Amino acid sequence: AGINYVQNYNGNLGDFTYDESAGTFSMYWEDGVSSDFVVGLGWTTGSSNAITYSAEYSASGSSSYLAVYGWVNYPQAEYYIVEDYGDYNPCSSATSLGTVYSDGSTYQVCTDTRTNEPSITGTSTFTQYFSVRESTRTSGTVTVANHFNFWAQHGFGNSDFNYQVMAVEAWSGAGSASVTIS
Amino acid sequence: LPVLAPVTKDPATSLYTIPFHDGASLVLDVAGPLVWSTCDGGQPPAEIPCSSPTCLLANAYPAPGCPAPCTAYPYNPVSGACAAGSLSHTRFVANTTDGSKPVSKVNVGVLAACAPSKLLASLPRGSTGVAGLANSGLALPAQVASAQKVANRFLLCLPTGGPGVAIFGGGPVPWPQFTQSMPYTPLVTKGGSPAHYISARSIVVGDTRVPVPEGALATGGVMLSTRLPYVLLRPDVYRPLMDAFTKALAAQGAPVARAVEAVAPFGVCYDTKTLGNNLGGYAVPNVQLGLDGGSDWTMTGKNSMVDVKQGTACVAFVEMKGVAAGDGRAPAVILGGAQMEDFVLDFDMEKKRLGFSRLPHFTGCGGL
Repeated sequence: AGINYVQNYNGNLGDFTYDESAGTFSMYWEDGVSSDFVVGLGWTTGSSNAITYSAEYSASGSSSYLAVYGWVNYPQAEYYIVEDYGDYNPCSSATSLGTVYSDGSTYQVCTDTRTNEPSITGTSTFTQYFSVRESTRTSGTVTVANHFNFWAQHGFGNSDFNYQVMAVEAWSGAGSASVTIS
Repeated sequence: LPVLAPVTKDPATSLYTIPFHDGASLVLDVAGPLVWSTCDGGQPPAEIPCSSPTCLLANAYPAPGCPAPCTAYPYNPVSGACAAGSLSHTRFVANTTDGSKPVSKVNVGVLAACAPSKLLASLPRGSTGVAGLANSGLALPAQVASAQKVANRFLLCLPTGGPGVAIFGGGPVPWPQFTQSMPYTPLVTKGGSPAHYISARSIVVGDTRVPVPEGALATGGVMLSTRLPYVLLRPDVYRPLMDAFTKALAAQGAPVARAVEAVAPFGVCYDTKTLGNNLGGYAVPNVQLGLDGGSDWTMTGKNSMVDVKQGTACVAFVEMKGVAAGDGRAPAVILGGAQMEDFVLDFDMEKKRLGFSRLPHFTGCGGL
């Protein structure tokens, strides 16, 4: 569907521009950042619709992700499908759930419990899910249903979605990104 | 190797503890100069006369309600109670670490003051005393440094919940994914105090610098504390900072912020139904302290608001009592526990600097 939601957490730490009707955004942080931002575009309510994107993503000098990002209302969850990233692979630190194959690559899957931390309903205890692409890329189709179905074997609600975006996150270093969601 | 202990935030008291030995825990007090606990046999009094250097050191910072073999005067940092105690040999039982994970069990000998059980009031259930982490010779970090032959330096990663991290002895800062760009600011030693102080040259609410009187923010003007979950502000800073915060908050088709009757010890509290949220916590004005060295210590809603009861959250800036506006003998700002939570903090008393890496929103000290 048409974009109807803008994700903007600390976009002001760099240069965040977007056009919802065109499905485009860019985020430049070449001066560097020293706090976490999460910016992007998507939908007020997520779904299992496939997301197709194209991006220029330069983050070798940054702790950063290019990812589908969103939340589930109940059971409460934060999730990422990481297509590419900078100097930190987020499944290194976390509990492994094995792998899922989708859209031409194996993804490593991990989860963590998040205790007394900010959430879409305030301070809460919830679950976090990551799928991290083994063959990183900056364009393609994410068949989100394959990820959500696999995570649903491990507690993911796979329904009752809150917002869902294609996002760029970074919290250290410098980089740039331009993304189109077709 | 440095020594690692897991840190628990006690729900009832909001105080942070580490296991000490025998299932007993101690409260982390970053301004406390002594390690003290209740004792029984097998913490026998040390062979320390009250003229020796060790005894005078143990009595170097008398608590307000306490004048002057050795007898020290352990201080409960929550209630302010103090009592006479003897110095005794005790064991700090933990793990070593080569980074952040445990490697081997270790038993570290430390000198602690033996306090009467009455001094435990207001401490967490299961705590038998206080682990002082101030910059002085009988605090826990200094004692671990001499006994374990490691650095006079420690790391804190205080949790909001789940097990956080305390490491005594230095080494490279772990979790480079979060700490590789760690900013540092000088640690300032203040006369008559063992506490950790740093210098803020500005305070910003949103994107707007808070107008403070000339000289209000001085060298060593920010103290660090684990005694309270909230920030204490000297009156000359309290007034402009709170006015800026409440004005900005009031100006944010969602509900508009609605003040409610304050819940002690706080002065300004809101109906939580009238506050939004974002990935940093409640959607209230960001506050930044611009520190010497050029980096900022940031506060978001998780740091600047405290949930006190169903329906009410209070602003975590509280005005100091018994301190006149502009009194340079007192700190301008005392940062507390919830402003240190989910930061990796490197207290380096050899290089005399504090490293402060705020973790990004998707992680935190708990479970790190």
